[PDB]
Amino acid sequence: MQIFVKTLTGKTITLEVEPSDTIENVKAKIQDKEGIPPDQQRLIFAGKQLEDGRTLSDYNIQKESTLHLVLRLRGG
Amino acid sequence: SNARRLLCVEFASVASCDAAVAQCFLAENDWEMERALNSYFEPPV
Ligand SMILES: [K+]
Ligand SMILES: [K+]
Repeated sequence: MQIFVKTLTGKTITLEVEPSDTIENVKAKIQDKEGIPPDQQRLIFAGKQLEDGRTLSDYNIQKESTLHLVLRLRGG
Repeated sequence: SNARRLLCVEFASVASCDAAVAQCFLAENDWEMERALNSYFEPPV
């Protein structure tokens, strides 16, 4: 299924995922497609930060859901 | 400002929180929204 990941810069990233995929998996997919390191990523859904070891199903992230991607601000 | 109202709407939407909480996270972080959202989501310990 497709889900959407929307950055705070207004960019929508489309991912191909299964409900059983982990949040760690999803962050790796985002790194693959965009180059954003997983350790920078905070994925948010329904006002909650998603935990790496849980699944999309655990959060009832259904197909065509939008996650928000908040980036940690370091260095620089 | 239209900018600060927008920042508050966006914060409250991402955080699914009320407007007062959103606005005060913003104001206390120099009106820097991504920084303020990081603070909202960093777990208390
Ligand atoms: K919340
Ligand atoms: K917090």
